[PDB]
Formats: sequence, structure tokens, C-alpha cells
Amino acid sequence: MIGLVGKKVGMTRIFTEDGVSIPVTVIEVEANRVTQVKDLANDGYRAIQVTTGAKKANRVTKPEAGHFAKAGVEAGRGLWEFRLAEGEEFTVGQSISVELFADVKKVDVTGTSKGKGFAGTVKRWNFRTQDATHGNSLSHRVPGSIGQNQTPGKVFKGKKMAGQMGNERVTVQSLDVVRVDAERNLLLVKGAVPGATGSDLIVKPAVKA
Amino acid sequence: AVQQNKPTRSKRGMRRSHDALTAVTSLSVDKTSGEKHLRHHITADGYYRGRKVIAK
Amino acid sequence: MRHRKSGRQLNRNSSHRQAMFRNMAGSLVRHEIIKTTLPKAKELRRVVEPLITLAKTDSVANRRLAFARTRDNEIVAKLFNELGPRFASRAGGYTRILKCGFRAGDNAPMAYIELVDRS
Amino acid sequence: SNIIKQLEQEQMKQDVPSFRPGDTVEVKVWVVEGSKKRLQAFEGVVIAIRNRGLHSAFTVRKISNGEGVERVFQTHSPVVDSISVKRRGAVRKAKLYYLRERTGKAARIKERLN
Amino acid sequence: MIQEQTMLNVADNSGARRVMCIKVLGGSHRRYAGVGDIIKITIKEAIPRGKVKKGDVLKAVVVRTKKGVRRPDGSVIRFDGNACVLLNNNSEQPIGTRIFGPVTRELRSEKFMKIISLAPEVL
RNA sequence: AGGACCGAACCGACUAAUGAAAAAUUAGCGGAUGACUUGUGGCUGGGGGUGAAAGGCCAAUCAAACCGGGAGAUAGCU
RNA sequence: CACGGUGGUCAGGUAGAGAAUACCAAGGCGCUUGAGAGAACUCGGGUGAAGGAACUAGGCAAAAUGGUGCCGUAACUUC
RNA sequence: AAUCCUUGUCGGGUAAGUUCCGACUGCACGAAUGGCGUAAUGAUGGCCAGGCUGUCUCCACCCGAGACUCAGUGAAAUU
RNA sequence: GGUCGGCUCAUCACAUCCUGGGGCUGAAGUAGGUCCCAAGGGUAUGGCGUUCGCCAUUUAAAGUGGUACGCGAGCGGGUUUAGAACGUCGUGAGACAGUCGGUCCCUAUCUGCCGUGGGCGCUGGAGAACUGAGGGGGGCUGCUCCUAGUACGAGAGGACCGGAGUGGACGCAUCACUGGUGUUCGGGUUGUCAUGCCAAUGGCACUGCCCGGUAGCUAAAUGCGGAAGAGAUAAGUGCUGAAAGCAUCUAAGCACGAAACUUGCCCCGAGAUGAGUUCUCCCUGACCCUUUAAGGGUCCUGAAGGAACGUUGAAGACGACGACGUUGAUAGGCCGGGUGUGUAAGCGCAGCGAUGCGUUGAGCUAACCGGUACUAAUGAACCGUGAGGCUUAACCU
Repeated sequence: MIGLVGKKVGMTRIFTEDGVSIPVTVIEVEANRVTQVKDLANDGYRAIQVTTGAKKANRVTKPEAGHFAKAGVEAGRGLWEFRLAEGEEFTVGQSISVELFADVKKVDVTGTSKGKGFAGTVKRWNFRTQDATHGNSLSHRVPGSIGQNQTPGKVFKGKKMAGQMGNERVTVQSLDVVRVDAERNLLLVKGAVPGATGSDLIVKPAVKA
Repeated sequence: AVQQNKPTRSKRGMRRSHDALTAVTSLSVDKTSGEKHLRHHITADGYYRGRKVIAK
Repeated sequence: MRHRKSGRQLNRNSSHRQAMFRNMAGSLVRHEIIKTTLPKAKELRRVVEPLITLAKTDSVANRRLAFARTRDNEIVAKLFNELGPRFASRAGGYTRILKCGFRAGDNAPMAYIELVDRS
Repeated sequence: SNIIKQLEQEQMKQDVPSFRPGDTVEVKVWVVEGSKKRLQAFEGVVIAIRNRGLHSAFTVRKISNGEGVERVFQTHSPVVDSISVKRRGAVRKAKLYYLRERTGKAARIKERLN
Repeated sequence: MIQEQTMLNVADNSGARRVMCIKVLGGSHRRYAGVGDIIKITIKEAIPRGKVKKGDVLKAVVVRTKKGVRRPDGSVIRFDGNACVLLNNNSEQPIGTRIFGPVTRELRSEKFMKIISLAPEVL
């Protein structure tokens, strides 16, 4: 099944009548609109390409404009593809709504996590710090040894080291979908989903379920 | 800590590939005074986007 | 990291920074135009403009506050008697940055910061 | 944001009384046990309040059966049935964490008259 | 949030005033015990004539903590000190006949029903 | 009264982490009216001095100083 | 080396037992590279839920104690 | 014991003690190269407790100095 | 001409400790024994220079080895300098794998590894979205309940198979909550100096010492994860079945069969030079010249787009990535709100005064929220061109 392209609004909480507080991520899912419908014949696979949001007509480029124009649709902030299953047809101008998620119970939300920048091994890989005292010289959060002497005589590939942490695609799976609000174009899912406030989020029905 | 073989001159050259400077793309000309200057900076006489912002 | 954080440190401790902003602001008030490094100038907007705003509403308490902020009586007077009634109508934007090339001794980007209704 | 605010406000209680820190408050809370909801009171001194609309909370401290107990109520949760100020206290702080290390006569807090 | 070497007070009337946790049971590498969590304790300070005696190694169940417990609505309940109730090693039911100080709804179960019944206040 | 006590100067150098420094730093540390400390000048000379003794110290040099000489010592070794 | 050592004399104010310490006077200086940025890591500091030596060869290091007056003060003792 | 066998054996202390304290076959104590005691003293060795704590469970954040970027100056071991 | 142990980081083997699959059992059950397959993941904290070991208490389990007895250009208790002493040996200097003190340097050239860019390429150029060759991550497991006190058993005890919940450890994300921090917010307060003085403020004393605390970042906080399924198998079980009239799991054929293998889940990924696909956009001019070919040159021309500059960012070492540049909310300011602090100053009253009360939940309030062009984001200029080779085929006419 296809998914939608929301925006992370923020977190809040839904008190139940029973007493339970449910922590929700508010995902604003304005109307995703189809641009392109790919197939086995021309493109080699079934999929739909969708867009969402608005964009400055002065800041959308010519080629971008043309693509949208062909579709017969407004220029949105991006383009996103969704592979179609057997028996999933979609027309080119068609607009999909959060209404689509009313039947589903769980979702996989996918997005670009917050960027920590250059992170050391303690933050990045949970490396245990070395001793804060007892003689320890200039080597408190340093990663320790990184190999074995002479054989293999090299650091192995994939060695856990400091480096760029976050700002990368992550998928949280099986998040229970609390509320679908078609009126306000909202989707409340339980629990935290990746990335900062205002970030794009791809919501899909959960693959494992 | 230190090299085992003197690195080549070729190697050095390669290293300094990227060391080259970039000349300013193009200077801007003030609409009033007609005198060249960096974009968004005042001119040497003291004009900016036409009007004389600072007296000499 | 520093997501959402405000303020430039400016390779100074806090107290020193505060002092310099007090001085710089005062100088600006006095002269209505000063040349300074660009970042510093930028920083100054968030000290001077608020002072100016404060000076619009002339009260004893307000005056006292201004003094506390700045600590030159002359400066305070200038703010209250001249600058406040000058910028009375203006909503924000009392000051202006004007990038002016690069300092000789250390290639620091300079910039004139000046009060808006100067000339 | 706007949307978040909207979401929140349609969940807030409109009947929360004005209490401050230092007040002796009596918070009635629902308690489920078996198949019978019942109301359990928690009288004590409000040592702290956190104002954050829907995420507003308040911390009530009491001395039950010798042991000192703090309890942090989420103000707009439906588990609290009723808040009710029994006595109003005159203190000069937003938060009375000093009362954690005070007992009996030391932990008295004079009444806020008028 | 009790761990190895943490000294708890004793809620029951078994005899021990002060006990030390020597093991948080129920897992490899398990860091902490909260309320309703069985721990292995040693008795460090006891009354002259109680049921238990100093230096007795035996199980206990934690019934108040200073860190405290969360409820589903997001409320937390804290206490001023960490307290437990001593138990038999085998039967795992309380030695003491009388619980002092309040306990929590967390504790109520077929395991520690006796304790809850005993207790003056359950929060 | 005191090779008495606490403690700055002054004299030292137990722990610590860290070239400006061919032995220092900062934070603590010991003595601080004495077998104390310090200025100026004097005397003791190399198998000699001096040594509350560690082979310590004798001009950044010590199980025998430095300088010059025997001297191009000798080197079955590299 | 425009880099630690170096004997004597002078000794203001407020607080203080004080030539300690803090803030000041007289007087003298800002230490001859600056400007930004606000990653890892290193140095020097601050604070830390719950636990409180479980750390470690070792409580190393930190934390703590810290003043004046008054009450009170054990074994042992060469008194 | 400033004793190989040896973590001797018994007792104390600890949930658990190759260390510590008290006692009982001196590999190889012993009487001025002094024996055995000993109040006081010790930047002396060992062990235990109270307090205290980022020592640690298990790290988090913050403030400064470097590290990074720009301009000026401009080394070194090694080869 | 760096030798133990500890820490930090590991990685491989399988002679497997746990978990998984099976045969035999002197296997009734439960729990065991033993052998076979299996290396996916997992595989303890403490007490007493050690490794080890003993002991305490856990655990599904606390595997055995290799890696310069892995790891000191990653971080000194032991042995192994100089001081001193005991026992012992020696006439003695001294000596003893017999028994308090005692400097662990190195700014990384290359390989390697973790990140991140610049160039050129991919055959006209440009902007997007993809496919996915290949690569990496992930793969642990307890307890409880039901099935069922059923099967089994003389009883005691007590299941397989299959299902449901809730934990531990590990990982990913996140900041709504609970909290930490919060030298950029508010307040208390000691000493002192200043603003002429009072009052009120500011400086300095670790942020002077404290108490609170916004945003961010964050764990102890709270969400999610390990799978099911499929394919091909291991040991093993078989079905039909001769060679060998029988028998035989096999030689022909057919079937089942495990955390291993290939997939399925998540991430990177066309420099995948084998350089892929789809969509869209842009350029449709002159003449010289000759060593006549994918040649060189001069005028005009300059697109799509890009870069640069500026305002900047929950992006960031720098590059990069994203947003915006007046047809504008990109930043600062301003307005309103919120949050925090906790009733400012001034004035009045009460008090001999310290102080209290009123005005007053006041004042002030960072990084937040919602608005607002007041200040700054300039008209340009710069790079990028002018229809894109040859040979075959098929098509169109």
C-alpha cells in the first residue's frame, strides 16, 4: 500500500477517558497530489510520484515547473515516490488525503533524524569512557585500541569510530496511529518519530503489522 | 609522528592542488558614483546603493 | 552542538562580553555611528535597540533601568531626551549595519553600525 | 505552533481553581481496583507548580504515616477529579523545595490573609 | 532505583532496621530495582530481639523509592527514603506481620497481596 | 619556659594533574625562636676536599672534577 | 631568548587576630599576533536524578570538614 | 613476624577477607650488627568504620583555553 | 646501530556454555546422560599486582582457543636500576624465580579505518525523481498465564505441540511527560569600591556564595525494534525402489527437515567506467580559414541552469546540505502572547527603628509561539552556449 508525505508539527499528548496519557507526534498531512504514475512498460516498475505543500512560483525552476505542468497540478515543495502493490491504480492529477489512513492501525514513519554533527565514539557508539582519574593521561573519552598487533596489521572495515552522527534517513516502525483528523489534515501517531519540527515525514502503513 | 621516506615533489604538488585562490567573481559598480566595489560593501569614497552613507 | 541557541560568544568570557557591549552601545549612542567588526556590530543590535525602545517611555524607573544597562548618565540622557523622541514613531530597526571591507592588521571584516536617523 | 495549541486547548479542563505554592490543597484522584472506581484524597502542601497549558503540573507534598510523600499531578489529567484549596500559604518563592529538608515546626508556612 | 550496595530502610516489623541490597534479581546485568522488585539483601542493623538477625542474607521486596514511580497519566509518586519488606528466601512472602508507612498500587498482585493488605495507606 | 601549638613572610618539596622551563606549574602539602633561615667576605682541591652518609656534593660534568700535555695511548673489535 | 632565580628599605583605606584574604588608594599595568566559529578530542573550571567506594593496586582525585565564644570530652599515659 | 611448604590452623571483622587484628610444626627470631614493651610524634607502612562525594553504576549539560576557518609570521624530529 | 595484570576497543576459529534441530538411552513424566548437526545472536556483579583460583549472590548461559600468551606512537599494582631493612649465604665487597620507596616521550608522511569535500568522467547542456548490481546494520532471551493439574505416573510430582501477556540486556529514535544541565532569565544575600549623597543601581570576590529556571542538548525519561513468512539445506526422518526374487531412505524419482545459508525488515548505493532508467527544461546566428577534420579563429550571441555575494538554519570543524533575497518573514528589531522568577521602582500609610502593608501577582523576562518590512538581505556583473561524432540496423516517404 502507498504512503503519504506529512510534516512533523510537534509532539503533544492525548489523555484518554480511562486515565492514560498517550504521547503523540502530530504529523500534518496536507493533500498529497499525484504527479507521475510509473509502470512496468515505460519505467520498468509500478509506482506513483507525489508532491505536497506549496512553493514559490518565482523559486520553482523551469524543468520542475514543466513536470508539474504536464501532470496538471500545483508545484509542491518536493517529489516522493511510492511503489504500488498489485491492484493499486492511481490517476495522474489525483489527490490523496490522510483519510486513506482511517482503516490502518499501525504505521512506519520515515524521516531524516536530527544532526549531531561530528560525534565521538562515546556519543555515537556508546563506547565506555576510560577512567576519570587513577592516573589516566589525556585519554578519558578516547576510543582506546582500534586493532590487533601486526596481524592483521590493519584496521578492519566498519570499525566504530567518531564521525558524522544523525542527519540521516531513519524509519521507525509499527507506530500505533491514534487519530486521523481529515478536517485539520492531521495524523496523530503514538510515540516519537524522527527529525526536528517542520521536517518532512513519509508515513506508510506498517509492513510487518 | 614522522615520515619514513621523503615525499616527492609530485606529491607536494598534488597536495597543493586545492591551495589555489579564487579571484572575486565580479565587482559591483555603484549606480551613482560609478565606482567599483565589492557587493554589499560601501565604496571607497563611501557610497552604497547610490546614497553617500558616510562622509570622508 | 547549538541548535536554536542565541548569542555570539566572541572568544570572550561572559562578564567581559557584557562589559564590551555596555561600552560599545554607549559609544554608538554618543557618536551615532561606529566602525567595528561585523559580528560584533550584529551582536550590538540586540543591546542598543532594546535600550532605545526602553528610552521611548520616559519614566524614573525606566531611566534607572537604562542607567543600570549602560552606566553613563550622559548616555542615558541622550537616549531619553534625544533618541527616544526621535525614534518615537519607529517600530524597531533603529540601527543599521554597513559592511565596509577588511581591517588591515588582521583581515577582520569591518562594518559601520549607525543610528538610522543620523543624517 | 497553532495546530498543536488547537489540539491542546480542546483537551484542557476549564474548572481548575487558582492555587499557588504554599497552599494546602486537597486533590481527589480516581483509583481503579477490581471493577470499582473510587475517589482517593491527597491533602498536602503544594510545593511546586509548572504552568504549560495542557502539560501543566503541580507537586503536592504530605507526611503520611511518618514517611514524607511527594506526588506530581498532571493538572489536566482526568485521573484527578477535583482540586480544592483548604488553606492558602504566604511564601516568597515559586518553589518550596526547602521543605524537603524541614520537619514539623520548621516546615510550618504562615497563612496568606486577605 | 535501588542497586547493589544501596542501603534501604525496612517497612515491615521483621527486626531489621537497616538492610543493604546485594543483588537486583531477575536478569543478567540487571542494573536497578524499583518498587515491586525482589532484591537479595543483607541485614546491617537489627533490633535486639527480632525475627531476623544481623548479617542474614535473604530476599526483600522494594516498596518505596526516593526516585519514585510513574503512573499511566504521567504522574509520578516519590518518597523521602528507599524502603523494602523482608521476605523468606524460598516462599518469598513477608517475614514481618506488620507493614509501616504507605505503599503503592504497583505492589498489588497475587505475589504481594498480603503486604498491601497489611499496609496503612496504599497510594 | 619550649629543637611547644595554629599560621603569612622566609626555607623546603609529600600527593596531583599539566616545555613558558636542560626539573617548572597550578592546586593542595612540611618546617616556620631553631640541630632555623639569609646577605657580604673568607677557608678546605682531585685518590684530594666536604659529607646528620645518598657514593651525596665539589660551576647543567662525579665509584675519582675541569683544562692542557704524554698522544696519532692501545683496539685479536665495528 | 624581550624565557624560573635574585639581599635590603618604604608598608594608605574598609572589613580582619593579621605583612592572611577580599575590594580599593597613591602609583603602575592589560602580559607585541589578531579576527571569526562555537565539531570530535585535550586542558582548567561549574552543576548534576537515584545510588554512595559498587571505582581502584590503593577513596588516587574530587567532595567534605573549616571561625569566635560557651557547654562537653574515652581508652591509655612517661601525669 | 619488615614462615619456604602457605591463602598453615583456630578465632574476630565481611553476604563473600591470599590483606588486617587476636591466638596457637622458629625452612631460616633472640638479647647493645641489642631482646621485649612503650605515652607522645610521623607529607611513614597495613587494615576497618562514620561522613562525604561524578571515583564508580553511566555518563549529561554548561563556562572558559586550545583544536577548526580567515589574515600575518613561521619551526622540528625523520627521509 | 617496550616482556605480567588491569582498562578501552575488539576480531576470527569451533574442539558449542546458552538458545535452535536431531539419534540412542540403563528416555514413564519432570529433569538428566551421551553422541550428531549448528558459530545467527547471546554469554555476570562482587569479596580476597595477579592471570588463575577459592568464596558470596546471580544468570537462559556465565564456553574453549587464536589474534607479537590481540590492544602502552590508545590509558604502572607485579617483575626488572639506583635508597633502606629482615631472614639466609659469605671473612668481606656483596648476593637470593626469598621477603617499604621509586620520571612510562613522540604535533601522524605513507598503508589502514571513520567521516567529509574538490576535480574529471559518464559523449550537447541543465533540473529532478528513480531502478538496485553490490555493500552494511539487525538476528539474544527470561518469567508468568492458558492449553492442563490434562498426557505420563504407584504416588510425589508433572509435560511435548500450540497460543497470550509482561520483564532483563542490547539497539534506533525522540523531548510530550519525569528529571539533569541551563556563567545569555528572575530573585535572595556576605565583603568592598564606585555612580556627589539618601534611595536605587553597577563592578569585583570560582557565575563571590546561594535559590529557582526558558529554549536547546539530554537519561535515569518514553515510543519502536529482534519477527512472521518463503526458498534451498544440515544432522536426522522418510515414501516408493531395484542392483541383491528378499531386504534397503537411492542408485532413477518423490517428500519433510534447524537461530546457520538465500530472501523477507532497516540504511548506503550507477565511479555499477558494466558509469543504467523515467520525467521535465534550454540553445534553431554570421563569415574566414586550411597543414581539410570530431581542426583552428573573429564578430554577434549568453539560454535552461549554475556559481558567487548577502540574510541565514533543530545543516555544519571547513567544504557540503537546506531556507530565503523586496514579486520578500531569511535573520535582527518591534508588537502581542507564553514561560520563568515572585508582589520592581517611585509614592503613600503603620512602626522609635529594622521592617511591614497598600498601589501590585507587580516589575523585569535568553535561545519559545503567533504576527509585523522598521534595519539588513542591490540594478547588475560572472561561468555556462548557439541543436550535439561515426558505422550499422530498423523504420518512416
